[PDB]
Formats: sequence, structure tokens, C-alpha cells
Amino acid sequence: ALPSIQLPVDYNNLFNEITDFLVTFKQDTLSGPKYMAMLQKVANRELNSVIIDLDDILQYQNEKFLQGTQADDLVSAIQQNANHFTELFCRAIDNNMPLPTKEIDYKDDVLDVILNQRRLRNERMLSDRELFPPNLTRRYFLYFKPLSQNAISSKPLSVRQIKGDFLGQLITVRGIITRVSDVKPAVEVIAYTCDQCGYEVFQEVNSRTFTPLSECTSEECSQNQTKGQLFMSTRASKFSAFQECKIQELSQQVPVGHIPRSLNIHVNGTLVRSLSPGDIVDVTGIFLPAPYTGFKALKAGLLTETYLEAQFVRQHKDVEERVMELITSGDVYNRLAKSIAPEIYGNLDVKKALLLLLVGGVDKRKIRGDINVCLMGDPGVAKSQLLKAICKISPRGVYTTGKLTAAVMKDPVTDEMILEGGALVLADNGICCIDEFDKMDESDRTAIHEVMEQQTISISKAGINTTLNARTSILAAANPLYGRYNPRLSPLDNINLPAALLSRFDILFLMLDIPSRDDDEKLAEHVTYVHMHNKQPDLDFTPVEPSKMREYIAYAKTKRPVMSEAVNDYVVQAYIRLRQDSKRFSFGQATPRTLLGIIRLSQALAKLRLADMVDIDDVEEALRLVRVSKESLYQ
Amino acid sequence: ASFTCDMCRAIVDNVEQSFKYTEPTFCPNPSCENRAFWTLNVTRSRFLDWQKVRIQENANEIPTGSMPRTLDVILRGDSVERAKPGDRCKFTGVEIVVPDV
Amino acid sequence: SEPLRIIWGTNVSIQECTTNFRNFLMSFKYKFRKILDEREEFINNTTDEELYYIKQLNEMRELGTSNLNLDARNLLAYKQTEDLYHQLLNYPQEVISIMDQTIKDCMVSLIVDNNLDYDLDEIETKFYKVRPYNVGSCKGMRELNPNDIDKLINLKGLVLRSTPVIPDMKVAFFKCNVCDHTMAVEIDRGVIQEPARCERIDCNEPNSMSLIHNRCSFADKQVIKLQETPDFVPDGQTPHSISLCVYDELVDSCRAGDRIEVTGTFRSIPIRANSRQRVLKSLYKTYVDVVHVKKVDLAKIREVAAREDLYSLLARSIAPSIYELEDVKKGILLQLFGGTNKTFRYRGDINILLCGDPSTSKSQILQYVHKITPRGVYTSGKGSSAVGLTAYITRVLESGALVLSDGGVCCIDEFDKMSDSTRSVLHEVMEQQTISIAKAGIITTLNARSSILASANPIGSRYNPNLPVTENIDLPPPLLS
DNA sequence: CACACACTCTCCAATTCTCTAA
DNA sequence: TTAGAGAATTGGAGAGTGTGTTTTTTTTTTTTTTTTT
Ligand SMILES: [Zn+2]
Ligand SMILES: [Zn+2]
Ligand SMILES: [Zn+2]
Repeated sequence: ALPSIQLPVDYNNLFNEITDFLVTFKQDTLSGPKYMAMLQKVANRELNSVIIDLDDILQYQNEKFLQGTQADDLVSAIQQNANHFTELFCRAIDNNMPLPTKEIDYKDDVLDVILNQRRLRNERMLSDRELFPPNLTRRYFLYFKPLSQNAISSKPLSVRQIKGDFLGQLITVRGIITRVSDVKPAVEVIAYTCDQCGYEVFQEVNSRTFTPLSECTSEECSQNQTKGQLFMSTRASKFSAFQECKIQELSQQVPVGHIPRSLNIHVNGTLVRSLSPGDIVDVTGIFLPAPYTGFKALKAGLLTETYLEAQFVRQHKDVEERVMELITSGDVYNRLAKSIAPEIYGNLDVKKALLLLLVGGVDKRKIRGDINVCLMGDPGVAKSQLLKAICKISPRGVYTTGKLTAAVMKDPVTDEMILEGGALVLADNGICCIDEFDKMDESDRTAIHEVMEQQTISISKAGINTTLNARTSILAAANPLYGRYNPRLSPLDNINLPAALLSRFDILFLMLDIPSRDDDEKLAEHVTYVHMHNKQPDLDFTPVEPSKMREYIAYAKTKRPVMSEAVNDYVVQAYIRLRQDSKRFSFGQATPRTLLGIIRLSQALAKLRLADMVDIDDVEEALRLVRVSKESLYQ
Repeated sequence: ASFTCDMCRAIVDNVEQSFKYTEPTFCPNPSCENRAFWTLNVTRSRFLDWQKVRIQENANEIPTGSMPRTLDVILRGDSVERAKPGDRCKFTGVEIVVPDV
Repeated sequence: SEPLRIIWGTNVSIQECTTNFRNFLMSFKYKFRKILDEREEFINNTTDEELYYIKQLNEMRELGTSNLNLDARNLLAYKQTEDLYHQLLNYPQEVISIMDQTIKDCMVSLIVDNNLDYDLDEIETKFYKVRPYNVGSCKGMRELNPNDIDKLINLKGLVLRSTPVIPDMKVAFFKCNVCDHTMAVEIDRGVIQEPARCERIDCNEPNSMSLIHNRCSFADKQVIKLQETPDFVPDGQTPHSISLCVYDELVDSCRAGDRIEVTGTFRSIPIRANSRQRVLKSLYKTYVDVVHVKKVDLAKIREVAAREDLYSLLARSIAPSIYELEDVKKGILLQLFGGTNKTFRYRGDINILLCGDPSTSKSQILQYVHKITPRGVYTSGKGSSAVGLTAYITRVLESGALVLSDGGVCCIDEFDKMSDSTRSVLHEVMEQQTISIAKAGIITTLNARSSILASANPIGSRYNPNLPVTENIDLPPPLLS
């Protein structure tokens, strides 16, 4: 029924060690007491959570052992049963917290009034010719931060390594955050007002559910045998921010033939919204059973479900000068292009085109400034790795296979609807990298058109009559039917994209896996090195770092260059000849889309050289990307 | 409704029915302590005819082509089957609140 | 001496709150707002000297309308009332209830003290309301947290949907089973304060008093589900959404898919673990209780209608970027106005097809027409199934691009590559302005009534001029005709 | 199982009824 | 006639008994019909 046992712990000792630690401890070895100074920030309301570094308590115990006084192994208590010590540290803090030194503007808070009226009522009663639960007045959240390696809270666990033997302990868990709740208020202390006796009473909640009070029990209500009625008041309740998250083990950790298991993480208080889905993270936390309550507790039996209370969070992963440190090296255009995907060797004009997606043309009023590029031709050319490199390099980039539109989605996961924003809405004011572009449904394919023509997508279901703004540059790639491209034939013959779509790109670029003894040796020597030496081979130039490349581009974009008179004079002198030669064999004719294209391309080159406007030494290169693309369609 | 008391075999009659089914709270015989255990007399009790018809806002009236809003209409007596699905009708009567019984 | 009235938990006096707000609700010249923000060069005698809320209230009385909008910044503009703005943000439910009644007191004072000749009961019977707005900085729905419970907040979002209207009881109505006596019983925090006994002392029977649902009195509640606006989202994940309860006169303010700005008190409520017990879940359902919602001459005709150049002017100004194509502009213009209609056949709808190489601005014309036209829709030939362009029946009308645009231009592109099952939708629409369906007990006809603007490419390569238009689109003559 | 709600049973004392003397 | 002591009936405390509660519901395969393939 209820026997009792001699455990080698005494919480009266350890409460004395904890209060003795808090008042005494200073990290003066960094050359007043650390936690006293911290508590002053709490008392002045400049701070809302107290982080206790377990690595400090070692230095406390080390100093006390060096003084020859045997501190009572406190870290080995609070790793081994962390939950109870959240109560002891809050008691030790409250007993020691200093009076405020800055003005609070006290009477803006409700509890300062309620508890004062409760104080005065007790004096005016008790003249006669705890006071309330302390959790109600704790304006701060306590968290432990675990040991760094210098011990079980140090070693990060995969989710399957967390056996039932770990329950109650402080642990560290490694994984991806797979999903996250919206933040909701949990109650901690519920305040009620009695209608008749005019007296406040508090219920404290420590479970997934609770039962409300309804009938008054204040001294002056029960003494007057008045059946007072209690009503809940949210204004005087204490809530905490609660957010539930799910963590999954990493693909490296799963043993051969198993499935990636998961834990529920509960994050409470100031630590909330520190987790985002797809983070790889180490969460340290207190591992616990969530006990079923009410009828389910009987039938569920001894089989407790479980969760982790978050305590601290470790993510796994000068600007204004660094752009000059690029510029003052010179030849920025060719070096930035050669620095797109440096692992792919050759194909320079493609890299020199793709760079102009990142930078883009200019919008006007509306008229599109965004640039559309379609890569084309043989498989094994690594177009997917190049699209992937642009997805990592580009600001606001999104990779998405055909293997896409926004739509109403009814009961995803929780039993509620959402208007889901497709990849073309994820790519707002950025690059949409659509790989396997021809493996697409007509309902998505014809929704590419409205992103071109209207800079938007439209919805027409469940009464949702909405348009979503969706300005984005499209990078596309496609692969040929019959396994290899036929040089006897057009792109229109090898690929199912119609000219009414295919001719909407500012650049279409045919790139091919052409066999040739030297070119095949140059490729095969690179591949056979990467099987001997696990890092990339010697580039024989130094590339721009992607972070410094992004930092350049964000600054280069906003300069929005304007026309100079010789540009508009010159561009017609090319365009007319391009029309005249298109008069004279596929579909590659000089549409006005190609005039607009040369404009947007020349704008993207003008941005890269950082000026208010630029001379036609620029424009002549934009014409070369187009001219080389057409010669690449023929060969 | 009309009921007979199983405890004393008395009869209660003209028992008006709200949205819920409703037996008498007290036996009419002053010898009887009963407040429950009633049986319906199906000969003496009287039944209306009734029909629910579900109607919606007209497909030409919906102001922007949004979702059609619906209403549950109750028909009684002679008014039952006087309409058919896909038809357009004008009904007149009271708006009512129906409890979740 | 006086038993002071205090907002619970606050040390705020309701008399001082009232007697300040009255002396703002008159004597506030709009001048003071143009001192608050400055722009003080701009001050104009006619608006700015007028007593702004006096003019607002005299309008309310004469229109017979019960709701006063209030830009909360006015409370900061007026010296006496700066602390009331802070009370309105911090204690909304009480401060709004003081403002609601002060309006009603003012409406009466404005006729009885002013001794003006008007109907008093016409004002005494009204439930007046303030609707405060412009309350503070807007915030992200994702940035809400329990510090904000029972405060005014300002949100922007997209309406996903509305429930049909919900009756919320405001007065219960009770009848004595023994004696036929009856009572109006006040609802309080959602609990019916039921009587123990008949109120007639000549009856006084316990438990015999009973509720009559259709003699109770009700308010209108509606739930709107509101999604987070895409500008605010962190780009790593989906938008959030929040339910909001809209009440009384604000019910059906919004259509589905409206962008709106709302001012409301942020609320939390416990919810039952099981519907037969009072056991409650330890984390509360949250919503906003809204108090305001905001969305997102003939002589000028004569300037145009007298003109010599008129037909060419209108043609050169419906689509001013588009180079030449003058006869295309000239005909599309006639499609915007349309012909004439009659009832007792033919109708004033007009239908236009564009045909030619994909390499030209004709699709941009189809865009300008969608920009200019009243009503109307833009789509394309491959762009949906047939029933997605016409109509369908579901778990109830599905409606497509060929419907809900009476007299409005139905723009369609890619019309040559529309599937033939989907081409075969149009004959009943284009020849009889109408659609017929029968399924699942529904027998029905729908009026389609759209002027179609179609656009088409040549199949494959450049349109050859020798060969005929019927061939070169690959499209059936009885639909082309 | 066990813990709240629904509902009946029983006892006890609190109030009002009725009679008597101050 | 007031007022105070003794007798009867009603209210409700509270003890006792009895009942219901977890809860889900897409997913994945197999089939048979329309039509759009
Ligand atoms: Zn009380
Ligand atoms: Zn009976
Ligand atoms: Zn009565």
C-alpha cells in the first residue's frame, strides 16, 4: 500500500546547498554574485527567465571540496531527478530575491492590486477588537543548462536511445523538429471571485485536466454559512505560454531496417517559439511520463505515455565592408559566375546566365522585371545539381520537382482546413527552381501561365475566391523522351512543353552530353579522383563564398539602373537584324518577349557592376547570351 | 400524447410535446406515488404529419458566387410533399430556435 | 460616503472614466488631431473647427443608426483623455461598456437639454455601441501570447470562411406550469440565473417554473476563421490562423476571401474534457471578440460623350501599352458595353475570338480586358476539367469560369488546345445563354449569360496565310460560327 | 477499477402553530 | 391582551446508491461503371 525507504538524499541539506550557492556564487575566474545580479534584473522586470548553468555547480562543489567542506553531490542529484529541483530552486530564489531598485509602475499590474486588497482585508478582519500559492507571483521561468564536456546530460541521445530507465532525468536529445503547435495558454493558477463574499480564491493546476471549484470556501463566506458562488476570472489567472513540438531521429542514427521514432517536446514559458520545423537541434530537457487522467487512466493501465520538458536549445547551424572586399578584387562578373557551383566544370555561359536570375531585371508601372530561364537537353548533365545549387545560393530560393500550386487542403494532420501556399507562393520575391519541369499536371502547367501573365495565382474553391500575389523568377529544367536528345530534331519534338509555354522564357538553353575523347577524360579524371579523395579536387582558382555572394546580390539589386539614350538607340539596331534573320528550322524567332528579355538581361548586368546607369559595352553581352543560346539550339 | 400509469393503471391525456419526448411528472390518481414508469396509448394519442426540407440561397442571388448558405424548413399537416428537390419555393411561417435535444 | 465603482482589479474609477469621456464626446474639435500628428499647416476652418462627435451624433439620430466608430488616437489628442486611451487598451470590456452607455446618455442630452423636437422612445429603445479602431500598432497573429489576454489587439488577415449565424441567448423566458405566470430572466456570463419558485406569492410553487425556447431573446454570433497574411509569415513554414467571434451588427460584414483589419479583445476560455462533466482541459481555446472590422458626376460623362474622336479615343485608352492592333481594340470596346436585352429570343452579350502566333501581345489584351471589365474571370483552355469550367454537384453547387458573370467578359486563353469534351460545354451557353443539369434529386437550369473573349494559337508553327482559319486552329465550325 | 453527477432516502433541528398563565 | 412554554410539520444536510466515461475513421485494396480517355 504505502511502505517507506532510506534514500541517500536529504532535500533539507540540498535546499541549504542551493541557497548557499545562489547567494555566494560569482564567476570571478572570468578576470557581485552572478545570480544575485541576475535576480536584480528580474526584480526590476528587465528579465523573465533564470538559466542555471550546471557547469557552475561543479565550480561551486570544486571550491567547497578545495575548502575541505563536502558539498552534497548536487549535480548528481539534479541530473538524476531534475523535476523536483525546479521547485527547490524557485523556493531558494524567492527566499533571496532583492527588493526592486528601478520603478516598476506597479499599479499597471492586476495582481499588485488584488493581493494588496487581500492584505488589507486580512488586517481589517484580524484587528478583531501560505497566504496564497507562491506560483501565482513567480514572474520568471527557471531552466537548467546542462554540462558541457569537461556527465549523462553531456552525451546527446538519438530518440531510440531514450529508454524508460531515463524517466525523471535531465537528458539531451538530437534530431529534426518535424512539427510544431501554435502557441496556446496553459493555466497554472486559476483565480476565482466569490460573488457574495467578494473574496478571491486560487486553484493551482498540475495536470492535463482539472475540476473547477464553483462553491465558496473563504473564511468569511463559510463562517457566515453563505453558499457563495465562484466565477473564474482570466484577468487574475496566471497562464504560461505552451507549445508542443515533435522531434525525430536523424537518418544517420536509425539502425538498418528500422523506422525513425519520435518524441513529444513540451516547451513552456520564455523558451517558446525557439524551435522551427526542419531545424536540426539538440534539445536538453527533463524526460517525464504524461499520466492519463480520469477514465482513460484506468483502462490505459500501467503503460504511461511520455514527453520531454524543454530546458535549453542548441541549434546545429563585416557585411558593409565585405562587398568592397569583393569589388576591389575586380572582374566580379566572371568570378561570381565561375563561383556558381564550382564543382561543375565548364558550361560557363549557363553560369553567366544563371547569375542574372539572382540579380534579375526591374519591375515598372505592371511590367515584369523578373527573368525566366529554362535549361534543356540530355540526362547525366547534372542540371538538377545546378538547380539545387541555385536553390542554396539564392535569397528566398525554393527547389521543387515535377516528381506546386496553392490550394484548399482539408484536415491536414489536425482536423481543420488550410489554404496551402504552393511552391509558387513560397517563392514570393525570389527564385522558383522547378526541376523535372515537364513531369507536371495540366492544372499546375496552366497555373505557370498566370504567374507569368499576372504575377499572381488565383483560387476558386470552398468560397475562397482569392488572388495571391506571386512575383517570382522561374528557373526550369526538362529531360528528353526516349532517354537521349535527338540532334535531328527540335526541343518541341524531344519535350512535351508547347511553344506557347516554352517561348515565354527570356533564355532557353540547350546543353548536351556530347561524347569526345578529351572532354570524357577531363570528366572521368575528376570523378575517379572523388572516389579516392573524399573532399572536392583543386579548383585552380579561388571561388566567392556563397554568404559573400548573397551579401553582394542583396545590395546590387536595390540600385535599379535607369536607361541611357544610347541603349534605346542601339538595342533597336540589333533587334531589327534579329527579326530580319528570323525571317530567313525550329521556333526560335525574335518575338517582342526577346526585346524585353534583352532589356531585363542588360539590367541584370548593370546591377552586377553597381551603377545608376551603364554604357552599351554592357548591352553587347546580353545579346551574346541570346546568340549563344540559339547556336546551342542548333548544336 | 396520452399515457397510462403502470403502477396504478390510471390514464393521462392531452400531454403537449415540446422538441423532446415528454412523459408526465405526476400520476393523476391521489392514491399513487408514481412520477415515472409511463406507457403510451397509441389509440388515444394524436399524431401530426411532419417533414424536414433543406433549402438554400438561390444560385442567381448569391452575391459573388460564394458558398450557398442553407436553412432547415419544417412542414406539417397538409403542407408535406408540397415541394420537390431542385424546385424554387416561397415558404411562410415562423423562424424558430430548435434546441440540441 | 459614495460607494465608489471600480473596475475589478484596477483602482480605476468608473465615474471619472465616464465624466471624462462625455467631455471628449463633445467639445472635441478635429483641430486637436491635426495638432497631435501636427501637419498643423493644413488646418481648415470648415472641418477642423466643427465639433466632430456632435456632427457624428446628429447624423446618427437622423439616420436612426446605433454605432459610432472611434479612432482611438483621438483620446490621446485631447488633454483630459490621454489616460483613457491606456484604460481602453488595458480594460476593454468595461471601458467599452462605459463608452456604450455614455453615447446613449449623450444622444438623450443632445435632444432634451437642447430642447429639440424629436421622439424620445425612438432613442431610449436603442442599444447604442462604440466601435473603437486604429487602437495601436498591428501585430502578427503568431506574436500573440498570454500577456495579451483581455486586451484590445489589432490584426490583419484573410477570411477562410464563416459559419452560418449562431443564435446566442440574451434573455431567457420562463413559464409556470401550474399558474401560467411568466418571467424574463437575465443571462449572465452564459449561465441562466434560473428561479427556484414561481414569482407570484399567490402561487410560490418550487421547480414548476420552465423554459420556453422560442420566447427567449437572442443575439447573433458568427465564427470567422481568419488566416495570417502572407506578408507576415516566417518563410520557413505555413501561415497560422485564428478563429474570431463577430457579433450583432458586424455579422456578415465579411465575405469569404476578404482581406480585413479587425479590432477585438483577445480572449481565452477553458473547454470541457468530456461533455457530461465540468472537468476542463488545462490549456485554453483562444479567439478574438471583435468590436470593429475594416476592409483591406454626370458632367464627366459629357466631357467624353460630346467628342468628335470618341470611338478612337476609347479604343486607344482601354489598353494604352499595346502597340497598334487598332481594329481589335475597336471591337473589344463594343463588347464592354454590349447590345440590348428583352423579356416577354436574343441578348446583348457579344463574343470575340483572337487567333495568331503565340509570339505576340494578344494575351496581354486579354489581360487588359480582365482589368477594365465589370465582373468577369480570366482562365485558359487546358486550365480545368469541363465541370470545373461549367458547374458540378458535391458534399451543393460547384461553379466555374463560364458562370457567375452575367453581362461580364469571360476571358479564356489557349482556346485552340481546350480539350474537345470541354469545347462541347459551350453550345448551350453561346446559343441559349443557359445550362441544364439533373443529379441526386436536383433537377435544374442555370443562367450562364457571359460575353466570351477567347484567344487561340496556331497548332505548331507560324500561321500560314494561304490556308483557312478553320484548319489552322483545329477547331469546329459550329462553335467557330 | 474510480471519480464526478444524478437522484433517492433518512434523520434532525428550526420554524410556526396552538394552548396556558401573567 | 400580551407573551412565553410545549407540540407538530417542513427543509435540507448529508449519507447513500447508481451510472457512464476511452474513441477512431484515414488508409489501402478490390470491385465495377462512366467517361474522358
Ligand atoms: Zn464567498
Ligand atoms: Zn399511478
Ligand atoms: Zn406559478
